[PDB]
This record gives sequence, C-alpha cells and structure tokens, in this order.
Amino acid sequence: DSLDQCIVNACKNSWDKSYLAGTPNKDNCSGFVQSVAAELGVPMPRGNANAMVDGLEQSWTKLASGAEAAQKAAQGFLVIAGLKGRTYGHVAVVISGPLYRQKYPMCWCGSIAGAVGQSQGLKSVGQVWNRTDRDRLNYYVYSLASCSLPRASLEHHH
Repeated sequence: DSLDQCIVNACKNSWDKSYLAGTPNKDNCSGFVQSVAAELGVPMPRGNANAMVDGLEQSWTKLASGAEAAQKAAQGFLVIAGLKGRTYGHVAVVISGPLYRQKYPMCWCGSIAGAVGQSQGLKSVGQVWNRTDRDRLNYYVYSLASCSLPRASLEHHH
C-alpha cells in the first residue's frame, strides 16, 4: 500500500457510516469528516461545518495552498479543506492525487446538498465548491501523521 493508504481507507470506510445517527455521512459533510477523524484517531472540533472550521482555525496548522495540502496528504496526514458559509459551511478531506487546473486537490466529502457536494475521491475541491469559493478555501493539517509504516513483510525495490 501507499504511505497514505490509511487516509483513503478511512474515507472509504466513513462513506456509509452515520456519525450523526440516522443521517448517512454521504449526506452530511461534518459527519463524514468526523468519522474519518475518528477512524484515524485525530481529535476534531465538534459541531456543524461552520463550528468545525472555527475550531480548526483556532487550533490547526494552516497550509498555504491546495498543492501543499495534497503533498501533506500524500505523507499520511489528515488534511481538511474548509470554508464557512453564511448559512452552512462545507468541509472535505483532501487526498493525494493530480491537481485539477494545476491548483485544486482531490477530495472526499459528503453533503446534505446531495451529489453536487459529494465526492468519493473523484472530484477535486475545485469542482465541489463554487467557482466563487474554490480560491478562498482554507486547508488545515493535523500535527502528526495518521498512517503507520508499511507492513514489514512488504517486498519493494531499493
């Protein structure tokens, strides 16, 4: 497995869970991120997307760009893209992968909005968020990598 496989694994595993009991994570951006963090053992601010962004802004390291965000995810860190909204905010997990338009990283996220706000790693943050918002995203990274060493039994090239 890749060094960052635990991030994608936690995303896949969180999709059909219901962090808010009764509401599938695919239909709840905050719940999706909470379930990913819980699987990885990363403490996370509580509440709706806006409250979570408030908490991340107060306590997490912020990255300078979506490119940096993908780079940190590739090293096995949990990286959250977030933006507050006047009514509802949105949060997503950034994963390694090619940058859309040379700028916007791939992501996983659920959304009460439905399919337009959902990504199972196949949309970038620049496709999920509005054109008026995608250049205003905040990227937060946890202080320690969540993934472990590869299995000791792994045979690989030198």
